[PDB]
Amino acid sequence: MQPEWSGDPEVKPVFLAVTLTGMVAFLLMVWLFAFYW
Amino acid sequence: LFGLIGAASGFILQYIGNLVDYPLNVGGRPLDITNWPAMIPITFESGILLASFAAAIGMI
Amino acid sequence: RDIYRVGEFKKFKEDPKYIAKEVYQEEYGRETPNYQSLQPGDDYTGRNAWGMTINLNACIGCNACVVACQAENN
Amino acid sequence: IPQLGQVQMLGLAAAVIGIGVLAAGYFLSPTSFFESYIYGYYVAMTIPLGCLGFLMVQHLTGGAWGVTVRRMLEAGAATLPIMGLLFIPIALGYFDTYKALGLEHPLYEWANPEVVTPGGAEFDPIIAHKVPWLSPLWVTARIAIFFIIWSALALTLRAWSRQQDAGGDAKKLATRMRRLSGIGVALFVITVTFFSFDVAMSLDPHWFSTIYGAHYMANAGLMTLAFLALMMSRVRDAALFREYVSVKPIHDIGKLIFAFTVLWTYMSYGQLVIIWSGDVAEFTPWYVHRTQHGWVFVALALMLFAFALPFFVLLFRGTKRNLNTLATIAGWIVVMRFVDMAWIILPEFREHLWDIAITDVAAPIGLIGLVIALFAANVQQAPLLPLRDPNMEQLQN
Amino acid sequence: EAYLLPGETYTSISAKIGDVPLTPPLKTPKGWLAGFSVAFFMLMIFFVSVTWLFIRGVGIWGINIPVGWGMDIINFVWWIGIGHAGTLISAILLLLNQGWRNSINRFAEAMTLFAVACAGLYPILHLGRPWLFYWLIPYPNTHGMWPQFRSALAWDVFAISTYATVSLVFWLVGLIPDFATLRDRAKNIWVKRLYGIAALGWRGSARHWHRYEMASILLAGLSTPLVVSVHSIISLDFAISQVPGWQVTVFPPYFVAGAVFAGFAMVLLLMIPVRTFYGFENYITLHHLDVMAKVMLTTGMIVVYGYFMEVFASLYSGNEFEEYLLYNRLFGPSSWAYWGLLFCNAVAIQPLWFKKVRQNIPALLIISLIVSVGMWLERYVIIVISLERDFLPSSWDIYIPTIWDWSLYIGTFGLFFTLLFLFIRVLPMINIFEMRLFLYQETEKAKQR
Ligand SMILES: CCCCCCCCCCCCCCC(=O)OC(COC(=O)CCCCCCCCCCCC(C)C)COC(=O)CCCCCCCCCCCC(C)C
Ligand SMILES: CCCCCCCCCCCCCCC(=O)OC[C@H](COP(=O)(O)OCCN)OC(=O)CCCCCCCCCCCCCC
Ligand SMILES: CCCCCCCCCCCCCCCC(=O)OC[C@H](COP(=O)(O)OCCN)OC(=O)CCCCCCCCCCCCC
Ligand code: SF4
Repeated sequence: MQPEWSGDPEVKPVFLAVTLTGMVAFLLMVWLFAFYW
Repeated sequence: LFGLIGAASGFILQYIGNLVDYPLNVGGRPLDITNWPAMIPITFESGILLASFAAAIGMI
Repeated sequence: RDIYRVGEFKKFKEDPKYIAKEVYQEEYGRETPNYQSLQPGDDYTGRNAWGMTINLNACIGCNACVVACQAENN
Repeated sequence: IPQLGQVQMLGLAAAVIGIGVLAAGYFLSPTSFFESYIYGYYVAMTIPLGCLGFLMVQHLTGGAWGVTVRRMLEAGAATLPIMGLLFIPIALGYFDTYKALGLEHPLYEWANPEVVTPGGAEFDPIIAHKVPWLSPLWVTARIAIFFIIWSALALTLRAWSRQQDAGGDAKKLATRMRRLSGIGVALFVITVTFFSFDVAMSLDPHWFSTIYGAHYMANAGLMTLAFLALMMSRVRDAALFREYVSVKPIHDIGKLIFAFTVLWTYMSYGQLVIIWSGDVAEFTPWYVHRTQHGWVFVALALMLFAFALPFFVLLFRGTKRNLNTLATIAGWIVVMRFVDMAWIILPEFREHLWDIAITDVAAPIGLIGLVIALFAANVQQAPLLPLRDPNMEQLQN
Repeated sequence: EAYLLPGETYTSISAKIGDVPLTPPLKTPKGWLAGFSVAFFMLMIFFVSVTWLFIRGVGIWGINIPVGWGMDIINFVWWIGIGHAGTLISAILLLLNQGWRNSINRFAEAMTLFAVACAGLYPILHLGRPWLFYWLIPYPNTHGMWPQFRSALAWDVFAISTYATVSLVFWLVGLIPDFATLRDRAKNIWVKRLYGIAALGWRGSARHWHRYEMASILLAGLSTPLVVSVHSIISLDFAISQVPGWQVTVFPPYFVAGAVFAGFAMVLLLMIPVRTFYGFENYITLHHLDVMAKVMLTTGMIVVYGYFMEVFASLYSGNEFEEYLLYNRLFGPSSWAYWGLLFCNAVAIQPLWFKKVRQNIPALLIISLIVSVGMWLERYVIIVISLERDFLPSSWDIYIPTIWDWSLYIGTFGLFFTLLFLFIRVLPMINIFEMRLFLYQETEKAKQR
């Protein structure tokens, strides 16, 4: 069974955006809790 | 996938926290992999939690 | 329960460990209790180790020590 | 049915070979034969006790799986009176039959007179404290009473099921069996727990575990469920197992095997964490004996092969739906149950992993072969899947 | 007996259950107002008790040096054990394909959520420095300190938090189809768009149901080990300790069986009034009450087996401490708890064996209330009596509860009932779907005879 959104231009872009958001959040959190002191 | 990730994350969290970052002798309990008892429950709970969130969010 | 151990002096002179050799014969049937532990502990072989010995024969129950702890540890 | 006869013949061959090597071991040393026999009886007893427990539980809770294996569970339960006769050699060991048959000392520590009598050469006080409860006459009477309760429940339930074929099955008989099963499940749990405590926990009187017996019931349940899956592959073609069966009963039995495997692991881990975390000298020795002289390797093998490998393999919808894959896992689980019980019973006597005798392997194979032969003899007495049953509609979904 | 009374239609199930919520505020029945007022008054008692606890400290209770754990832990265990029965109904019966879970899964699961909410306060309230609860949780701090992770209270933090989140997500997933029916029948533009956002445009259809059914089975499969693990961990803390009564190997399974037994009594006590007050007699039949009573009897027998195992352990061992534990339970200053325990959970369950007693609705209510009191007494016996007398005779003292811990107990009852009343006012008590699906399954069974 295909996903409902299969065959959409927006799928790769939304996945990318979610990954970029996540990476940014992770780096910022890491900096504050590990390197900011 | 997320259940296995959660179980591994819980185990690694306990190991790094209590046997590597701050090594603290508590009750004479071992500071090695022989401390695998008293490490199971957190692993199981983390695995179940992440598996449940994965199921619900993936369905949605 | 084995909280306080009391022994005669004449028997003590013949064997100092007689009080400890007894009790374990009544409880386990053997002079020495073979206690077994699943937990390793720490060596402590080459480092300062702090321990206290209290002599039951010497204590008179004055309670001076309790007052001393209260003054020292607030 | 020809496959059933082949299974019976294979079980008989395994039995005669196992008894024959056990007899050769007895000639060299009587003591080794008796210690091996106690382990062999304990592992063999699981298939009949498990069959009785599942039969009563399925009567209480109607299921498609329960209707499919009801006749096979009844046949396995029916072998319980013969199992009581097999207990007689163990009884001779702890009675005054010692000093004869070549036994230097009684099979059980409580049986030995010096240990339980004041002024005795050893006179261990803890074993002496339990002398009235742990005495040869009292132990035999309780085990015999348990056998009478087990035999009466198994024979009465089988007789009512055979009667169901003749008449009055719409509400009568089915309600009666359900009522006998409900009172029976409580009697079965109490009798099995005490039987496990007397036969195995009493080997070392110094140690006692409350969870023990419940763990044996889980171990018996896994062994019987694995045995049922192996038998079902052999009887997959039998005509009544052709127009009246579907993938759903096989899938349900696979789910039950997975639940029993996780349940057994939970009971074993629960005992280990409580004893390990509460480091009290009284309960520490049992774990110390099972983690020394190579026994640690057997414990690691149970943790990996017995628990992780089945849990991952049975985590898929396929490998439980498919009978052949369910059979291969079921044979592996049975081998792991034999290893688990050897780890539970053998360290009491061997003291070293390399000290295990051929008789230790011989006694379980010979006794379980007798059990299989009797089971295959009984199951051919009556047709499988009793057609006259108000639950036959669950098989037609 | 049947689990569904005949004469039901898909429209009738939508209209009957749908009518209870969505009724105009001014048309709320007076019984709801009375019950909500009582619950709110007990909630005010709860607020006063918590405020004075925070102002003065945990010293207002009856706890002392030997008994460091008093009625706070007893009530925590009681409330957390109430929530096992609903989780069982929601998950295990789904796995077991049992057909009596359809009409009672929603209310039982709501009871689980509210009981977990009530029981989650006690770990913070009893803490002595309640505002430092976050220290148990791993969190980035400048100190570099970590939780021990080898104690059982660290396990409690992970178990209760995981249990609450999984129960909430499973309950919300079940409500998503029900929200879709409510938004369609809301009849007010503002009432719609509130159920509609919660529904997330469910638009029930094939290729949505197929994923929904698989996800529900997977969530039910994950929850069954979770609930057993939660109660086993709430049993491990006593078991890990070297206290003689506390360290028992049978504690984990026995505690799980006790939780289902106590929870089923609470579910029977609350479900029977809801069934009679609304026209839910067709949805919840006498057969549902009879089967629930049989499950309660089955788990009660396991609790009695746990007692028998404990007594056999006391008589078996030669330790002076086990023998004195038995003596103090039987003839000690707190023997009343043990005698009431033996009366309430062993003698009361024996009538349940007879079919006539299970059929009678008054008999079930009386037995369920006795079981609820007996389970509280069991927790009291396990904790307080064991803590009162220990290895050293010089450190022996009696525990006498004050009025403030009782005030907290009634306050938690009030909070629980307030949450239940708001739930029944706003959301549907009975799953609207899985009840019409039950009707579909029953009609198909009739066709195949
Ligand atoms: C001592 C620790 C004990 C650990 C207990 C482990 C067992 C609990 C497992 C959870 C249920 C998985 C069902 C999967 C599924 O839905 O299977 C379907 C078939 O569908 C499929 O093809 C595959 C589905 C994907 C499954 C992935 C699951 C994630 C991995 C697990 C991560 C675990 C955590 C801990 C890291 C059909 O199968 C079923 O649904 C049958 C369900 C049977 C319920 C089993 C109940 C467990 C009883 C033992 C529990 C013991 C206590 C101590 C926890
Ligand atoms: C409460 C906690 C622990 C639970 C442990 C048991 C594990 C339960 C989960 C596994 C489910 C297995 C798959 C489903 C199945 O095969 O059973 C369904 C069965 C038949 O249902 P139909 O398909 O025929 O539909 C009928 C209605 N339409 O339903 C049953 O009858 C239930 C089977 C019996 C359950 C056996 C568990 C007994 C628990 C023993 C506990 C021992 C404790 C020892 C200390
Ligand atoms: C090693 C061998 C195995 C031994 C196992 C021993 C332990 C077994 C315990 C089983 C307890 C069962 C209690 C009785 C429940 C009951 O009454 O059954 C009702 C149902 C529904 O069937 P219906 O409609 O009434 O009629 C069927 C015929 N048409 O069947 C069920 O089993 C589901 C009910 C819910 C199950 C409750 C038991 C859960 C036990 C949890 C505690 C476990 C402790 C570790
Ligand atoms: S100060 Fe007094 S009470 Fe304290 S140890 Fe010395 S003699 Fe005993």
